[PDB]
Amino acid sequence: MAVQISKKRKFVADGIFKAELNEFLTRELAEDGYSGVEVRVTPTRTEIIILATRTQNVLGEKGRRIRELTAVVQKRFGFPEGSVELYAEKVATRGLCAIAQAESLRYKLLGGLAVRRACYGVLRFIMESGAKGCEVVVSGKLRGQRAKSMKFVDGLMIHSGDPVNYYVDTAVRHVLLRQGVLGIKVKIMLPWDPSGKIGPKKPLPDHVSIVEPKDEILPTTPISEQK
Amino acid sequence: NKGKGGKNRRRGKNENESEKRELVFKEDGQEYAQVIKMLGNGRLEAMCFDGVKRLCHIRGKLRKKVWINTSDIILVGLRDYQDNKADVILKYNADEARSLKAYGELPEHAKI
Amino acid sequence: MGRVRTKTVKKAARVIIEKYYTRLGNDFHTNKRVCEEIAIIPSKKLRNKIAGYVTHLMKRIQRGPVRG
RNA sequence: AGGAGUGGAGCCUGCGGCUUAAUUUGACCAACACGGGAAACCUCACCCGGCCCGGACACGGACAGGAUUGACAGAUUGAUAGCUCUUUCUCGAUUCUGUGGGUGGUGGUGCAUGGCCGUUCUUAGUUGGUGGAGCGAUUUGUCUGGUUAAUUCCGAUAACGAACGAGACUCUGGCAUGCUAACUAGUUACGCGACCCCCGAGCGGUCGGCGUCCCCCAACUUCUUAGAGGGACAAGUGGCGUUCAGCCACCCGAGAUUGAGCAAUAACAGGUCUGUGAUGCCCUUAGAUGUCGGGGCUGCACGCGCGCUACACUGACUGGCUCAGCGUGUGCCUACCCUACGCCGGCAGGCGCGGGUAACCCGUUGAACCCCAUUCGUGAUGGGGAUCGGGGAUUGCAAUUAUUCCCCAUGAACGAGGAAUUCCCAGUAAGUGCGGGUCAUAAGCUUGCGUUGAUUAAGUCCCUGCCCUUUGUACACACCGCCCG
RNA sequence: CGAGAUGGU
Repeated sequence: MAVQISKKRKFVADGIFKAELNEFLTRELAEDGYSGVEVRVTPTRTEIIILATRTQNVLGEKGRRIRELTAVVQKRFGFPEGSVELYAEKVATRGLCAIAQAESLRYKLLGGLAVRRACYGVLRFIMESGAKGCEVVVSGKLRGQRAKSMKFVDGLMIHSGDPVNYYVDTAVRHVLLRQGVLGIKVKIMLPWDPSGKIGPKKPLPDHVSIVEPKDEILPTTPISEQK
Repeated sequence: NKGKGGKNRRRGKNENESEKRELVFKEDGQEYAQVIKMLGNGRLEAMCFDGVKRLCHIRGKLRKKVWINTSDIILVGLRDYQDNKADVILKYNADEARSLKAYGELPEHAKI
Repeated sequence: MGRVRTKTVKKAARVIIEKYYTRLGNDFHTNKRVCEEIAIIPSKKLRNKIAGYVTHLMKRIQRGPVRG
């Protein structure tokens, strides 16, 4: 770069890069249980951290797939030789991640399991994992040539105002069967977690809580106490 | 596109009597006819151009779709028995009826 | 217009008075400071509304019983 | 109650009908300046012609005196397409050929589907668990009354305890001489320094006036930027309220309704396959429904929709003076950006030479209406500027069916608009100009910003509709229903 | 107490 690009173009181009990388990884690592990518920079080096539920499938027999993925990321995005490193990392609390639950429901349907038996199968596992509530939806040609939908729901679920940006986790997916495409949508509502990264640290806007009064003595008589 | 009736009932699929309306001629067992009178009950009186008048009936596929009228031009299927009676197969627009007469397909009797 | 107070305000004010009656008084600006240290309230605008109805209830309790 | 209108005129632009080789097509409150749809080519799907394989792979055949590839010249052709015909060089196992099978498609079905969006519907609405009532569909909770913008509160009570919507929440506007602290932001002051004026107590001065004239190794944060905190609660006083929940006026105060975003359950045969490597089934597949050349999308007796300019004197024309805010900027394949200053030309425009990847350069963004002086004189007039002749620049591979721009000339209808009908309550309506999108060339559209700034209301259910309850029914395809001679 | 019929998608 013989003269540097302006800050408006620089900040937009850095966002366009993260979007294409997330699409490539989404469709390479679908059955291997992918759920997100994180990227960080240091002098002469870029480190990419990748989250999945079955990390040994991301590596392969002696690390083959990490070496193949390092090669194609470098080849496509134009990094110089050896400046790119890929690290696989294991997903914590996989029942509270909406993308891993949308993909496992997609592969469970694609194997020929019945729709209600599959949908109550994930609805139980999300609520046993410690969510405050959830909503699962499937739609398309469910049983016959005319389209239908099903809602499955449990616990609490908010729809309006700013808290939706940090208390609700969501995913949408497609599955192709011999008669055409079905849609899947998954929503999960997170628990409040003061510190520990199960959920958000910020409380709900209308949850006031009062501290309890303690240990007073009702009677008194006048006395003095020297040190 | 343009409606030409007026009602609540947008509940159907649109008629699209357009584009590849490929021109249809007779096979064996068929005739061209002009409507003379319309009766009740989905039946009509029609004259074909070789001069045998018949009582005629709307096929179940054309009900409440292809509205027939007096002096209109139609394609009719004959019966191998009961020669006084027949059934409607098609209606020709005034744009198609002139093309039939331009191909010499109709005697100089039909009105357009 | 409309100045009616919702159940989130009216319930929090009653629970404060049941526990801390001996701290409270008629001055809004002192009640507003007490309610900030005895409770976790997410918004400054909600804290002002709670201390307002607490100040209204103290002036009622000085005359006779309040059923709740 | 009123304001500005629209419907009448000329022109722009979307739709139907007609015309045509083709004038590609979706859509009929909730279609019609809408598909971000401003088509010269491309886009491009339509119409007239011509090259090409970009037909994987499998099996069989043909084949190293050879499977196959490419081409000069003449004829041919819109054509410098070796397309094809005559001729005779060239390449080297990569192809060719028959059968099977694939592959592509702005082809068909939105009435086969996913995703997204619109609408019912801007209002206050919706639902389990355990208990009570009915053989049952169902019901109560979810209410007689008062109160609120609100299924918002009070209270009542065969129900008790909860969930979503509402509200809270997020962004934004108006206040801080208090905090943090600035050569990519300023002020004040002086060591002072410089130009101009004597108008000034008084000189041509220490001292006065004027400055985007210039240094500070002066002091500072009022004006600009932007981080943290503060502030408003129906909190205070007087009335009215089953004296509760609330409602009205007033003091003090920057301020006692700022404006947007997000939004439930259940639906619609609503729109979209022409946004997609989202997609089932059907069609087509070498004389192709997968690339180049030319034409069309603009065609004009006629009906309709959203708009621009006007009918003048509360004006038009010619000079002079003086004030904004929001933004964008060297294109990463893809090859283009925003402009000061000097010179040539009436103008559009041309040449030279610098700054800017931006609180740094265009830039103190010298904006329009408005303001001050002049000319015209109630005349289709010096109002209005449609229609049309001749000449000159700029973009581009190409401007004719006129791309856009400049100049002289020509000088239509129109004198405040029939029956009808739209939007609007305060920095609002209306007037007035400037940025962004689309862009090689270019707004009469749309999405934002500032500037000048009113009249009329503080209400009602009459007209068109929405919410809740009681009531009647021969309706459930649900009054655009059903039905008799 | 004016006049207020009818219904392809």
